[PDB]
Order: sequence, then structure tokens, then C-alpha cells
Amino acid sequence: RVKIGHYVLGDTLGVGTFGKVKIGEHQLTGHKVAVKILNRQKIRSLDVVGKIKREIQNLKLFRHPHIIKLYQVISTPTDFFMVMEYVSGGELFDYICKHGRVEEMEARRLFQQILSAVDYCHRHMVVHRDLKPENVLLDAHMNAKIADFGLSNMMSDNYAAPEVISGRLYAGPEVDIWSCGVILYALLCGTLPFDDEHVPTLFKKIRGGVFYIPEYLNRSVATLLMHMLQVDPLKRATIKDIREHEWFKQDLPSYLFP
Repeated sequence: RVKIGHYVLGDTLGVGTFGKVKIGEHQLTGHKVAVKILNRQKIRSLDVVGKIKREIQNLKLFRHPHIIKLYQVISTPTDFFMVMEYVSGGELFDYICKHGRVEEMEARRLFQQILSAVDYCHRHMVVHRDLKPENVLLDAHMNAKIADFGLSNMMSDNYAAPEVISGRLYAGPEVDIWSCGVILYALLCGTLPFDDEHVPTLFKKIRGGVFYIPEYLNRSVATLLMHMLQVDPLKRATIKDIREHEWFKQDLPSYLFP
């Protein structure tokens, strides 16, 4: 049984290809952390050590109320221990899959926190790492948190942008907006904007750029979504295009874009 300070490592929160994430618990106060364990032998084998090393150093600097905070890194000759903030409310996509669509006012609130987080990354993240929906979580207070814990791989019971699926070399921040578009749709509707049992038809839809907007959504939010999910990146919204929007400006806390 591995121990770090007063934190005793127990349950496995999520497993990725590079390593595992085990939840540790303070024995005295009951405070929880998330520890990403990265085996040296496994990551030398996958030849990704440098990339990870630099990702950690970058993350050390980060300071955002909606991105996962790295407290300290413990480096033993065999493993890397990344002690990070603990999240208790699981995935956002699982919450939507389980408890239906989100009330409009809450959909906006979560989306404001998410875009803020993506904006921080585009500003400070040196080499671009694409935003993935499975990396948007929820804390005890129902706030969105961006973390790489690999919960979607754990089992108990839209896919990619039009330029991504076309196989060309794409601009990351542009694909992130498209990715933020599907999340907003997921929030407001409870389903994914491009969805079909027949797979080749799914990609046709994504490349076609035509989707369904339910009658319960106003033109305002619909016209933001129609702008975020444009196939041609040259016409696709930027973060500031979203920030100047009628629907997005409403009840926006001024701290999210300082």
C-alpha cells in the first residue's frame, strides 16, 4: 500500500496508455488528491518522456479555477508521481448521458467556465494539446474542471472536426472551437449534434455542417452554435467572437476573462 505524506493511495480513478490515476486520501483530515502515476519504463517504451516532462513544467505555472491544479511532482528512479487536484463529480458527458440535458441557465454557466479554461490554454500552453470532451469534469460544487485522468477508459456499465477527419494538417485552436461547439450542443440538447448509427454517414454529416436545432432553443444561442460549428475554419468563431455574443454576455462573471 503506497503512501504519500498523509495521503494513502487507494481506488483507481482512471487509467490511460501512459499511466494510472489513483485517488489518495489524507488519513487525518480526509482531504483528497488525484495522483497520476507515470511508469518510467512504460513511457520510455512509448518514447514520450520529453513531451510529458515539458507538459508538467508548463502545468506547474498554470493558475485557473477551472483547470486541474498540480500541487507537486515526486520523481523516483522508477516512477513519476503527479499530485493534483481531486475531482468528485465525474465526467460532464456522463452526467448528460445519465441525467438528461441541462437547464439553459446552467448550460450557459458551465460553458462560460469551459471556454475560459480553453482560453487560458491557448494563451499559456506552449505546444497545443487538443481539447477532448472526456477531459471536462465536474467538481463537488458542479463546476467544470479540465483534467487528464482517463475516466472514459474506465468501465462500469460528434467525434472529430471536419479538418481533422479530412486528414489535413490543422490549426489546434480552431479545432478546439468546433470541439467547444459540440459540448455546448451536448449541454443544451442532451445529445450530440452529429450522430448516426451508420458510421460513414456520420462523417458526411460533420463535413456537411448541417445539424438539428430543437424548437426549445432560441435564435440567439442557435446563431452562436451555427457560428462555432462551421466546417471552414476561416469562417469559424474565435473565443472573442463568442465573448461578444448576445447570449454569451448574459450573466458572465468578469473574472473569467480578466
